[PDB]
Amino acid sequence: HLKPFPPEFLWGAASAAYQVEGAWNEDGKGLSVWDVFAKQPGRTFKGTNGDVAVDHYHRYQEDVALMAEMGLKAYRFSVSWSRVFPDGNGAVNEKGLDFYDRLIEELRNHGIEPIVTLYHWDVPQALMDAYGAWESRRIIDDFDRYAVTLFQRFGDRVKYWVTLNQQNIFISFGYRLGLHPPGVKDMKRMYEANHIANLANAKVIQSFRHYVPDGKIGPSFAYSPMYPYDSRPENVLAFENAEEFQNHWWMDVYAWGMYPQAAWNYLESQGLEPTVAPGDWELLQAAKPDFMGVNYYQTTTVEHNPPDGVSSGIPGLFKTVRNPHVDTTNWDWAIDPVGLRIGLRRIANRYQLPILITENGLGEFDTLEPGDIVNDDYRIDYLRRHVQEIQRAITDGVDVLGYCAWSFTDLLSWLNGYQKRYGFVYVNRDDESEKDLRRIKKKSFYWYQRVIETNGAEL
Amino acid sequence: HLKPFPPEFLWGAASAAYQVEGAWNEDGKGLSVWDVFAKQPGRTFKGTNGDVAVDHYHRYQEDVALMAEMGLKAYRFSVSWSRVFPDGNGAVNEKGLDFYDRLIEELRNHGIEPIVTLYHWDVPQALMDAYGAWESRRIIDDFDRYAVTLFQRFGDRVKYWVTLNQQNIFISFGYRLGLHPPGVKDMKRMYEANHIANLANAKVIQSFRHYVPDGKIGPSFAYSPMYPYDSRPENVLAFENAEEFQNHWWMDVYAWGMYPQAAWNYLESQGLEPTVAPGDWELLQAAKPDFMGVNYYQTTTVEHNPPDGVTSSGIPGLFKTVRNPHVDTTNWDWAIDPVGLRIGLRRIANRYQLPILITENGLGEFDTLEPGDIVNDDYRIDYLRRHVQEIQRAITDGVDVLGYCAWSFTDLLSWLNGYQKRYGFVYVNRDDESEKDLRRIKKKSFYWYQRVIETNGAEL
Repeated sequence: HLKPFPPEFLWGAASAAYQVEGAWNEDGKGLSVWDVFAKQPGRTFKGTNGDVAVDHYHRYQEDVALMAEMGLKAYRFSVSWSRVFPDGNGAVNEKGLDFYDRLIEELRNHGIEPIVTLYHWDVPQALMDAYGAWESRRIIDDFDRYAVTLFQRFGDRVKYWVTLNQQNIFISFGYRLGLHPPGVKDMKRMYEANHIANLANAKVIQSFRHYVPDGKIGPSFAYSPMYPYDSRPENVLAFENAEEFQNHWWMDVYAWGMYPQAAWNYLESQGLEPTVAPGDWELLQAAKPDFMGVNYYQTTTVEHNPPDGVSSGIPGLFKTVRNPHVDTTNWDWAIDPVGLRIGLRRIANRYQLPILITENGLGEFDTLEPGDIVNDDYRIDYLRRHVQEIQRAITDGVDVLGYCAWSFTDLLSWLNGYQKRYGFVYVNRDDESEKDLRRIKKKSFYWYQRVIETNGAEL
Repeated sequence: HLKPFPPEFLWGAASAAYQVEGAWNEDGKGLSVWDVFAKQPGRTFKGTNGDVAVDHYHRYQEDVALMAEMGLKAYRFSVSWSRVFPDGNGAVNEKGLDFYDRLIEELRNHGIEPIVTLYHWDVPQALMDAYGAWESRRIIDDFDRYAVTLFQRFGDRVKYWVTLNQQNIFISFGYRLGLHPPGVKDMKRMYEANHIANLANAKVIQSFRHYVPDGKIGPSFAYSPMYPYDSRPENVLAFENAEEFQNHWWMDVYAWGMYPQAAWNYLESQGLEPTVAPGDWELLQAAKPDFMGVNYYQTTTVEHNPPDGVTSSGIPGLFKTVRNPHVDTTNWDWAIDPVGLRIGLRRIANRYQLPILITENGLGEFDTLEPGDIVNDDYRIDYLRRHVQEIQRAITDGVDVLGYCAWSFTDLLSWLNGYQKRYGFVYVNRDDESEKDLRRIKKKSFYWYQRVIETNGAEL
């Protein structure tokens, strides 16, 4: 017998501020690191950027009406720090807070639970300019002051809060790969910034207990569960390495306040472990979250990687390998819904934490057919499979608090423009112009509306 | 570059009381469940039993002098509860205790660390008769009284202690498979006995913190790390279920005081979960060990198993075993997987952050005695070497490995299969038909190990 979805299950959808809002210089908003980075020649496809995006800042009432038509139970969005504190620290911008107050009131007037994400990659450029943003301990108290302001203004109306969204991505892409701001390729700097973001996460959860005593808070991790390629002992060992280095390095700090030892000793052998200060362990261990957020798209399969080896990986630790036993998307991402169940089981088995699935979805090149019809059965199929696996995980005993499909409307991607679309709601624009920004319900919109209405009772 | 073994690494060797001592009815020793069970005709190969075994009770001085010749840093042995409390509870038998005293003094006179194992499967028969031994909560205080006795007598001289050795084996072989005493095949009974053994373990660890404040204690788990067959999602899920059900079901209780929840829910759905009394979780949670003991022989590979499903064993809908084509086998078609030991060590440190004492690892094989008292067992050298090499790699990776006890120091009696499959560094001249002269003969592997210890593992 499958257990049903629980009666207050948060059937959601999600977005991120830079990806949706526009209004990049309006109402006293300050520059974020992404306003500046995306304007560097050549960094984004066809120079696309978040100046306008899908103009949710101006069109939020129409978008919340679509959410109410769908009957969403929750909408997860992120707050743009630069709207609230244009310079990151210093004077609060009341017009910025008032946008989010208006958005929260519009949600709540339609019965939709806001899920507020503190941070989605958009630290104010002034903090970068002053002290290098996440590479300074200065950001711990600046971030905390920003979070506390939000908690004080919104904590009576928002129960569910996400702190750092996909820290592993903004830190790795920003400091190891150089693909995101600040465009650094230096693993030593990566691991120091990562440590400071860990401390900032723990500081804000501690502050949350003072200001939002009935609320629920947690980080959200971009989780690709690792698989060994096969039962070759060296491949299993590669999996142990990979899961610990890629996944436990973040989630064990979130859940337990401790880095895992093998990965720590590997980094220490390379001169890459972060600088620890007095009080750091105590802080990290004291700030227990209410849930683990999970952003999930796919699993990763790994095999042995010798010390002169690579596919991506770490010599002597693991390399990636294509999994012959899963379907692939048109971008060569795995489609692995059973992998979601595995990841959920791993989190519950390791940390005994409830899970909020903060992001999961399918990106594809959607065609707008005559009569403003988008037939995205491929998206319904992906979503369906994943939601069925969630139910299996709940039946196994995992506490899943909700599921936020990525995304509600189509939105701007960070580096690749607009054409690989993720929304329930098509936005008429493309990489060359904003067109009219009209909202058009896709077939998937109506599919999810029926999943919600029936609490997943079948799909 | 590999790290060296730590300077005080406990290079050890091990035995179990029923397997080695003999003296089954001497000095007021009471019957254990194994004394009775092994005398059931048909139960053991050639009717072999522990009445004499390799007669270590009488020959302990000789055996310890061989240990000292080898340079053993530690000797792990078990205490026979029926020697110390012949009826399980009731009067202490001083003559029983004095054997262990004498053994411990022999070891300490030769600079060898005793590692005392409280329990190796030999509960007194009187407790079985009285109240069904491990199926009654009465055993929790009886075992604790016994443990405390030992802690009081030997705590000043024994730093390292193991509680229950291979609980997962005596509980599953005794109550699921019916292979060991009490010969039961009943999963519901298995899980209840298991729960009581968990409580017993936790109670003695609490007692230890009082009596032996500078000592180190832990349970020892017979650990077969699970692997998925391949990267098919369903087979990785089968691995998740198997690791949890076979391994975390014990080690999470030992390390965290908590059963894992998916496995608990599965058992509850089948009416198999144990009875929990008020106080049980608090006791379980408040008895953290200093180390995890590991008995290691091989890994196990699993694959998906239909709800109408399973040579292969498993749980329908959860997992089934499959032969791993990527590991070697012994001449008994069991697996040889040294890297698997490194994996299991990594997993315990990764999950629990515990130091590990490897309490048992070794190779069983027929050995030929050649003229001039020569036994050339290069096969056993190869097997030990490969495992020791992988321990070094685990230590290099950051696992805290306290020591390594090869199984076994002398040849010994197997539970069900007589004497011919030998495990010792020291051959004992006897077989299934005769005690012969019981003489001790150093095998080639003796001298190999001697050299490993002399170089602290630098020369394998």
